Amino acid sequence: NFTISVTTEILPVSMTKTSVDCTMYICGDSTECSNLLLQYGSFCTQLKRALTGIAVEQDKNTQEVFAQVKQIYKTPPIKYFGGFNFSQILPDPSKPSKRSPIEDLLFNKVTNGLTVLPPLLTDEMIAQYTSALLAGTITSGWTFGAGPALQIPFPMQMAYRFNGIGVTQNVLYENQKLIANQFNSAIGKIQDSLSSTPSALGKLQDVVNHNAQALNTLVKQLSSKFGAISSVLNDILSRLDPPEAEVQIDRLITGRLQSLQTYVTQQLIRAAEIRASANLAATKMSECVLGQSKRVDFCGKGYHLMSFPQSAPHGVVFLHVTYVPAQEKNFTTAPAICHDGKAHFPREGVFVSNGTHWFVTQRNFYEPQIITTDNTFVSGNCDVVIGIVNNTVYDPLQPELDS
Amino acid sequence: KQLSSKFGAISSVLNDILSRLDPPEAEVQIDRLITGRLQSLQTYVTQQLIRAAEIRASANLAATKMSECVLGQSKRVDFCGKGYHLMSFPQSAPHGVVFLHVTYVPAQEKNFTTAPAICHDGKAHFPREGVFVSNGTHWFVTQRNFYEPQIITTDNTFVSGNCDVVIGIVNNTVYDPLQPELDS
Amino acid sequence: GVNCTEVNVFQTRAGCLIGAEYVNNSYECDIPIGAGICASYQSIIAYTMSLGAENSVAYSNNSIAIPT
Ligand SMILES: *[C@@H]1O[C@H](CO)[C@@H](O[C@@H]2O[C@H](CO)[C@@H](O)[C@H](O)[C@H]2NC(C)=O)[C@H](O)[C@H]1NC(C)=O
Ligand SMILES: *[C@@H]1O[C@H](CO)[C@@H](O[C@@H]2O[C@H](CO)[C@@H](O)[C@H](O)[C@H]2NC(C)=O)[C@H](O)[C@H]1NC(C)=O
Ligand SMILES: *[C@@H]1O[C@H](CO)[C@@H](O[C@@H]2O[C@H](CO)[C@@H](O)[C@H](O)[C@H]2NC(C)=O)[C@H](O)[C@H]1NC(C)=O
Ligand SMILES: *[C@@H]1O[C@H](CO)[C@@H](O[C@@H]2O[C@H](CO)[C@@H](O)[C@H](O)[C@H]2NC(C)=O)[C@H](O)[C@H]1NC(C)=O
Ligand SMILES: *[C@@H]1O[C@H](CO)[C@@H](O)[C@H](O)[C@H]1NC(C)=O
Ligand SMILES: *[C@@H]1O[C@H](CO)[C@@H](O)[C@H](O)[C@H]1NC(C)=O
Ligand SMILES: *[C@@H]1O[C@H](CO)[C@@H](O)[C@H](O)[C@H]1NC(C)=O
Ligand SMILES: *[C@@H]1O[C@H](CO)[C@@H](O)[C@H](O)[C@H]1NC(C)=O
Ligand SMILES: *[C@@H]1O[C@H](CO)[C@@H](O)[C@H](O)[C@H]1NC(C)=O
Ligand SMILES: *[C@@H]1O[C@H](CO)[C@@H](O)[C@H](O)[C@H]1NC(C)=O
Repeated sequence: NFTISVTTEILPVSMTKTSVDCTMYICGDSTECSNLLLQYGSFCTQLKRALTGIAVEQDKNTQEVFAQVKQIYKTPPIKYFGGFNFSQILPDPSKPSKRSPIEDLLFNKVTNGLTVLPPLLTDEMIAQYTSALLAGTITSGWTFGAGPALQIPFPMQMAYRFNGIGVTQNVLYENQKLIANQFNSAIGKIQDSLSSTPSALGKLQDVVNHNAQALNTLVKQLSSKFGAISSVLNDILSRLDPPEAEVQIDRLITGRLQSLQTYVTQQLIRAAEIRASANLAATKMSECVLGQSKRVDFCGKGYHLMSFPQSAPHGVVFLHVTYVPAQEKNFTTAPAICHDGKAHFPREGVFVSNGTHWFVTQRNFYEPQIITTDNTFVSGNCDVVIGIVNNTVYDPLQPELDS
Repeated sequence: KQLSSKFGAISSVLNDILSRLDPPEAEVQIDRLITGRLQSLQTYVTQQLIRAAEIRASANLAATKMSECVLGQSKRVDFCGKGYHLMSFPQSAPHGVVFLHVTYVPAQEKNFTTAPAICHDGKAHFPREGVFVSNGTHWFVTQRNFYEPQIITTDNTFVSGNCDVVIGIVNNTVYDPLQPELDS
Repeated sequence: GVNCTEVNVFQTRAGCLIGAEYVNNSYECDIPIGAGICASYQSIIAYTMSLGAENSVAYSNNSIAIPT
């Protein structure tokens, strides 16, 4: 017996783009600031160029993770996909933001001179891209990330997914109601569990809190004396005498520029880490969604069947579909079957004997079939295989060549 | 270009300050100049390490694609090229590499009417590797990515179960070659 | 990010846009601005982003498509 479960794996994509007013943050409304700062060469153009490059890289990451298709597919008006309840996943038009209930739950759970830029792709367009991707991986199979989309009925696509993991498709067609009920129960369970557990949104909350704290500590550093006389421009450039005021304001702007350089270096390193995570999420979107990936523990714990992405604030969330077998059963095997002085070997599976009778079965499911010469290929003779057992093999057409 | 910055000093030439002012003030001027130039050099080195880390990540990705799309065939969907994968070649470029992925794009489709199983003689038939495709009157089994139809035979189908458990089954005959073989 | 009530003019959800008229039609993005506004030289116009053609595909219970 097999149990189908859905698991969550959350990956951030992009943080908030930032732009800094350089000479306004250093010191504003002072000609002495200008004639002391423009003689520092270029310690400001470098910072502005690096931060704008970071913003462009965040835009590129947002474009790369979600815009893997050049079409906006629309779901068919039929809501009967074969008994599967695609209502917590496929978006509905009654909501004002055109978002799925899981996206709504995830968005509701997640909660001078420094300027925060807005992203190019707003959340409505990200939700539209995810709706198009769900339409593509429901009604078109996996043959739409490679060429044009093709109509595939959903039970046959799911049978293809079972055929991808070494299990014959017929076990789907004798268990369709059970698979549909298990999938719907798993979807409802994960919908409840995304709200029941409070610490299931670590990465997105940590990245937005890190951005907020790194932006707050700069403004906190704006009001420190840095070993100078004071921390106010109108106090240091009016009460003092310019022979010492020039040195004091040079020390103060040197400290402020050092703090700004530290902030830019921290933002560069965090953006590099976010870029690596976004590349990993793009690989996940290209493999675990647009097709089946046979490698273990990259698209969910267990054998992988499909996955559905959902839009998230400052990132993406994945809902994998995994095939987890259970209900083990002990048996006695043999590497080969001996018959008439020649050995037989299984074509697709393994020779399994419960008691005094032998059967051939597929590898990941118990389906006993009578040993025929259409389930075996002969090779060599019966004196060298270690552990071979004696048993007759059914020939095909026995009662037919003499009738 | 940072050499021509005064850094709050009198000038940006070390020979000029040392040959025009007394050493008590020249010490302060050269100290400010040397700490400014040292800060500039540290900033350049930090930028170089960041860019080198990014280039290291990109070069590891390039070696990944070279080992997994030139030395062999990759079954990962949309990892090398837009479409199904065949093979690829590397070409050398200054300070980089350029691949030429060779892909397989199955355009010009034509849709049909299908069914997951065929019922005959009280038992259900399932396709071994293809899909049951009907063009309206007869039935055929064809490949999953190229429409080359073949007549249904017992040698490319496997039987399991009966006609009642599976849904969506249809009724059609199946060709068994032993019936035209036995009478001859 | 400046509400230009003190300094043709079309107001985006990114600040003020001066010198670019607004067109209700939509085209492919060339120069990104933010909040789903992209401007291109057709004069200079600013339009809502086009995500692509609405290539809807049919679906049934027994319809399959095979390339030839
Ligand atoms: C395989 O396991 C599933 C559940 O893990 C079984 O489905 C349950 O079956 C019992 C009785 O057999 C019912 O009372 C439950 O309502 C079923 N649950 C669901 C969700 O449908 C299934 O019967 C098992 N199949 C085999 C062959 O053991
Ligand atoms: C999917 O499962 C739900 C579980 O009950 C079905 O019922 C919906 O339940 C939610 C929350 O309990 C309500 O907000 C909806 O209004 C319910 N739907 C209806 C039609 O009343 C839901 O019907 C199932 N969907 C399908 C397509 O079977
Ligand atoms: C091992 O399993 C096989 C098949 O499940 C059993 O073979 C059948 O068992 C039933 C139950 O008595 C008999 O009515 C059939 O005649 C058996 N088939 C054949 C071809 O002999 C087999 O009995 C099981 N082994 C044990 C020790 O129980
Ligand atoms: C469906 O395909 C079959 C096989 O290609 C077609 O059957 C053949 O049709 C041609 C054209 O009239 C005849 O010359 C052949 O003798 C037919 N072969 C047979 C009957 O085995 C069939 O016509 C196609 N159906 C439609 C509606 O196009
Ligand atoms: C199978 O046998 C092993 C020992 O050989 C035992 O530990 C295990 O519990 C058995 N499993 C079942 C399902 O009986
Ligand atoms: C039964 O198996 C044993 C061990 O493989 C072998 O020695 C013996 O000849 C076999 N009996 C036959 C083939 O009748
Ligand atoms: C699918 O087939 C039907 C008739 O069988 C036809 O009306 C429809 O246009 C076809 N779909 C496509 C995309 O060609
Ligand atoms: C197939 O034949 C059986 C037995 O005559 C019948 O019950 C069933 O309705 C038939 N199905 C179709 C699709 O004709
Ligand atoms: C700009 O300010 C006016 C008056 O306060 C307000 O009505 C308008 O909505 C503001 N613009 C935006 C884009 O909110
Ligand atoms: C598919 O099956 C459902 C279930 O009854 C039915 O409502 C729908 O009309 C069917 N679709 C077609 C195209 O016949």
